[PDB]
Amino acid sequence: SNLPKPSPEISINKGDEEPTEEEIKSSKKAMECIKSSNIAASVFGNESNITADLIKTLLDSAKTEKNADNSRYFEAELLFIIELTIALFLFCKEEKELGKFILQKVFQLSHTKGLTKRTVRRMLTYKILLISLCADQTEYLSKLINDELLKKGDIFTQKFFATNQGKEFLKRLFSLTESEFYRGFLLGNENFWKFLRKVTAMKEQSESIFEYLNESIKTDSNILTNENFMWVLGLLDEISSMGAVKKSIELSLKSIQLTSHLLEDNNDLRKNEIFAIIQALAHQCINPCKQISEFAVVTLEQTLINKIEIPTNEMESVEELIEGGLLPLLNSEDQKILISSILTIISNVYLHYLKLGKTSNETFLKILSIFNKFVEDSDIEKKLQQLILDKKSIEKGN
Repeated sequence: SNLPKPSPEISINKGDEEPTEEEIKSSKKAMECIKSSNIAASVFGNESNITADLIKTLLDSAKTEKNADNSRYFEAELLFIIELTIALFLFCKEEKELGKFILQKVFQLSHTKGLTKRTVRRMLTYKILLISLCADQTEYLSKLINDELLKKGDIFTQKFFATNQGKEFLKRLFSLTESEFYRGFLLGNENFWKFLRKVTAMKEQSESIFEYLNESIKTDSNILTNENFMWVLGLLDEISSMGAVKKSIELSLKSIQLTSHLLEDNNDLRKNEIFAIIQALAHQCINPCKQISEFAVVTLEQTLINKIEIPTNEMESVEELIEGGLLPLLNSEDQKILISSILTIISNVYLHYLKLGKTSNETFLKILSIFNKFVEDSDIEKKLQQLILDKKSIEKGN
């Protein structure tokens, strides 16, 4: 939007002693004659006057100390210098020397005392623009993301990110990941994903958040990395965590599908990390709404049938795969009724690998124990025996 105009110390619409006799006439003459000067196109119009000396003199001359007289128009002045210098730095591309100086000076300007919320909000987008333009200046990005963005909470709230101002943040900083010289540090950083999961809880920004992730994972697997992985999974879990009212039901299904799809890629499992996504998908079955839980069990059935291979460097067999993650769901009024949900998936999924028949002779009989015989319940006593009665029929399969 337009900048904050520097207001005067008094305003009169149309006793107070305003200028009367010859002063309005003088101001009219000054306005009429200075408008014809073409001050806008005087120095900044053509491209021949744009040089680093002008930018240095613009920035060094900016007032950075408060007094009684100059507090009338401090903020409009500072935003005026930054608004100019961002434009004339866009005009002249030189990353070796000039970018360091302009970025250092504006960062020194930002930390000055006694700035309101609006001026800081307007100031920050210019920092984003400079980091987009600059290269090999990761330290100032670290200072911005660690101290100014994360810790500062009162200034940056839900309502600020809700506006069209916030969308500029959510587009520019996210497209910063596509830059070919800041990518590695950006994935390597811890605080970035902390800030991402903090802002992900906002109701409005969730859809756009997914519009990044579904793009970034689909075009290439560049975002994925072993040190990067865990937080990203947690972020997707938060996308699954929403939904009680109706658009979240329309939204999080795509996140569920993305989590299911993320398994089948190049084999990037470190030692035991696939169990994280299996645990996540199992946790989806705890959600209260009918549709999300039904789709969770359905996609669980659809991915474990097809989207993992048994023999490789890491997975010795299927027993560890079904023993690792799912029972942590049952490890912990809610607990008694919660356990009666997902017991069918083991009996359904074992059949196809039994047709493959990779398991040993006691492996079935101890997988039966791992499938559990807790009894002492009206539901479970009828459920378990009738469910495991299917094992006798499949003997003719092999």
